[PDB]
Amino acid sequence: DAAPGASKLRAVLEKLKLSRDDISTAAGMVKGVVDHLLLRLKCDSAFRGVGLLNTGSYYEHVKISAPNEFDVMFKLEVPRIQLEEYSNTRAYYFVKFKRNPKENPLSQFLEGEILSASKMLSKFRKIIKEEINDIKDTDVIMKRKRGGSPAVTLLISEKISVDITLALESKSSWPASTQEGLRIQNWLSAKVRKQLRLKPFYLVPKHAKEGNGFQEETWRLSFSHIEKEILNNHGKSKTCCENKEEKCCRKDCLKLMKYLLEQLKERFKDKKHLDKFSSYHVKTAFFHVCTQNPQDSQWDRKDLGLCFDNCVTYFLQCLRTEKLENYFIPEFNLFSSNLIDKRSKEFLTKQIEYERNNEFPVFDEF
Amino acid sequence: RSRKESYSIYVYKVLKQVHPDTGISSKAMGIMNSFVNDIFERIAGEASRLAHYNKRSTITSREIQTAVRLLLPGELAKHAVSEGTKAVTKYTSAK
Amino acid sequence: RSRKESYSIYVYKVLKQVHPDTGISSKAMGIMNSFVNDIFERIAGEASRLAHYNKRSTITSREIQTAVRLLLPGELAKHAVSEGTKAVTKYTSAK
Amino acid sequence: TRSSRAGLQFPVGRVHRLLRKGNYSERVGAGAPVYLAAVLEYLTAEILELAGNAARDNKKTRIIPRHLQLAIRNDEELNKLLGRVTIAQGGVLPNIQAVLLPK
Ligand SMILES: [Zn+2]
Repeated sequence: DAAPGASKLRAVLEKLKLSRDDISTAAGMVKGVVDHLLLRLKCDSAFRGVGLLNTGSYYEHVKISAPNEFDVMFKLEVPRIQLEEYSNTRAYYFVKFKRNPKENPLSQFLEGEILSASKMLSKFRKIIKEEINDIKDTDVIMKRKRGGSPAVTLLISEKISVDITLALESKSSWPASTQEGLRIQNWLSAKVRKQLRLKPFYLVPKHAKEGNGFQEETWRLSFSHIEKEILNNHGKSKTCCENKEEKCCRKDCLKLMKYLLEQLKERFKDKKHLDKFSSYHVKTAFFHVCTQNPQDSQWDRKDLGLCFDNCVTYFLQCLRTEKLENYFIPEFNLFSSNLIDKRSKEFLTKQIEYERNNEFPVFDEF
Repeated sequence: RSRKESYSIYVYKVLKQVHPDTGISSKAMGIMNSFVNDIFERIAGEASRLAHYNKRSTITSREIQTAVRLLLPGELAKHAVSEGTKAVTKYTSAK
Repeated sequence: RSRKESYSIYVYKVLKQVHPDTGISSKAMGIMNSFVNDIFERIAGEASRLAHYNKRSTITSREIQTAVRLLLPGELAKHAVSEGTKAVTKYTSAK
Repeated sequence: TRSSRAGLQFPVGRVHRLLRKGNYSERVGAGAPVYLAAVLEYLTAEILELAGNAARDNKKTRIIPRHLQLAIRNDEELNKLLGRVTIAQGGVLPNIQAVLLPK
């Protein structure tokens, strides 16, 4: 049916998807809580323009192995923001409102000429807390602050967790620095690249932690909706994955890589040797692999056993070279020494190499 | 083979600054061109009227600043004055 | 053959930083030594008094900073606070 | 140059030649063309930026006069600046009086 080595990965995928056949309840409760939250937020002057980013999608599972953890992003229209690049990092920016006649309700959140991530986050969390206290017959608990990117984490009953991330939306041109990225010209099209550039970009509150200090009011770029689009429309042929003749395995490769990372993080969660890694590194690495392998025949499902392996090698190569460019920002090094120490990188390299040399036993252990 | 002046390439450069992928069609080019001409003639005319009103013979940055504060409406006025002060100040910063 | 502690070689290294050719005589060595001891005992004593005054059980960099702002006079205080913040921040920058 | 000295894109040299050969005054302070070129470049950046966005809404990568009219008339303080200016091939603001709508 397929090249040798497939059946094990296919069984892993089947178990993982079997873990997704009882979500309707969880997803429904998430829809309810998010809808309540949006109803309240739209009433505050500051948040009249909050909306669901992935329209008609009240979920996005970032952990393929955690079906009861959801990820949602609340977009905020916020027009005409002049961005000022923070200390040449290409990914973290200060936001300054440009001239606008109709008063913008985000004035209250200014700190001088800069829109303060802190104050916005504070108001956001206060509104969420007071609204979820209006949930009389369901214990929805707001988790304590940890950072700025996972703005709010809610716990429903004793099984559901939902991460709500607030994002500013800009309809304006993509920031000057972030141009040479999204190199899908030879994979999807140059015209699709142009069209995607026409789509808005987003800003998530994320402190840029420099060695000397972290600047509390800085924002990071977000193209996760673009990432979703390329993930769900991923082939050169427009009919990819819609028929038996054009069935690819790209999505399966991504899922298997994420499952590998999540299991390896779970086994070593208590030793803090993998804390710094996330699914985003593997998703960007996969997108690099799709860039290096643009043709759908290089992703034939029957070659799953091989294709995953090549992706693994690319990830391992990044781990050895301390270089993984953000797919939209070629000058943003996710794998630089300043964000992750060498020791954790060699640790992850060795563990994945062991797993690959032993037919991935960690997939079955827990 | 003469040299007719117009602000084509200048407006074009400001465009490439503010929208590195958006072009501009020759008719909208002409419109931006006549807009630059109109606003510049307004501002210089008001600067001239200021100068003659106070019996001066120089249009300095003071007169251009008061012209901008007279023509452009409120917020546009404040931001344009800031932009001009910054440019002039930077010009003084060089030699 | 015991090990008596003292800040001899440390003061010596700071000297070689700030005057790579100037030595320091054993008696001035003893004076710098007792100066380090005196200032460190003052600062830690004031940090302890701060902690107990606010019913805390940890001398953190907050207490040392307020101790420095209380003991050292004005300009010396500001520059010492800057130096300590920079050192602590750099320490956080590593792992 | 002299426009680069000021971090401008509009030509301070040309604006000087126009303030001088335009008979606005006998003398022109050497700091005036800079200020004026900056104000012109700021207003042009404002217009072109609002214009660009509208074009992007019409999912188009090329400003045309309609987009300039949409930008100039939607913005409140650009409207007041060009209140008495008709833009060729500009059309109007989509606006049906609420009394005329069906009931
Ligand atoms: Zn496909």
